[PDB]
Amino acid sequence: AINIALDGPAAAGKSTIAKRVASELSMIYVDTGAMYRALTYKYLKLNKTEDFAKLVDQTTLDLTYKADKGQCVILDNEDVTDFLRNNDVTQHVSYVASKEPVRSFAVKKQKELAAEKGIVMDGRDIGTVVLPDADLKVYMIASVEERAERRYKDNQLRGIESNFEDLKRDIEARDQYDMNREISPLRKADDAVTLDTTGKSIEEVTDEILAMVSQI
Ligand SMILES: Nc1ccn([C@@H]2O[C@H](COP(=O)(O)O)[C@@H](O)[C@H]2O)c(=O)n1
Repeated sequence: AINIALDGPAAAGKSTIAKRVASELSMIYVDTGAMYRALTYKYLKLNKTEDFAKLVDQTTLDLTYKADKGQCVILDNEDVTDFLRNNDVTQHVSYVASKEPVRSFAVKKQKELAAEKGIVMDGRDIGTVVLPDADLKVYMIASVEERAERRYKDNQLRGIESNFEDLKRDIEARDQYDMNREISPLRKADDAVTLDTTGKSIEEVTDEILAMVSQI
């Protein structure tokens, strides 16, 4: 029974890696970003309301998992899993995630999900705020250019055309906003281990994290 915190900037690979690791350790992967994006989706639907307390009050949000253990986001009884990226949500999520009522709502749900351990949770404030007692806290990093290029490649693959410069600029802007916001900004926990993903296979990084897991 262990919990693994995986924090890092945008397009750092986190979700990918978190899936593999969870798989190999027969654990469940929780993508917290999906939660903030779902709430941002609701925000857009509500004409970008500034009343986040009310938004959260009048919203139900559950994370569920399929056969392949893939995470599904159920917002107000609708599966919005496939509408949280490569669209306007990405451009507004940092702003919405900076709001107190939003973070309080999401964090409480995230802790409930990890109460019985067995969770590999990725995000920005997992090792610092959500799972301060996680058995392993990893802080994934890579250069903006590295991350931009990897996102670009992925996109071209997935059948999504994207402009490299825009991708890099948006990634930089999101990371900057997330690192400077007043509440639970993205930052390395004192007991976290830095892990550079640059020039490393999706497998290599998974192996490294597993290596650390075996030590505890
Ligand atoms: N644990 C988390 C996960 C995501 N977030 C917010 O959600 C956004 C989307 O994160 P992902 O790109 O990881 O999907 C981040 O840029 C950040 O603003 C957060 O503030 N804390």
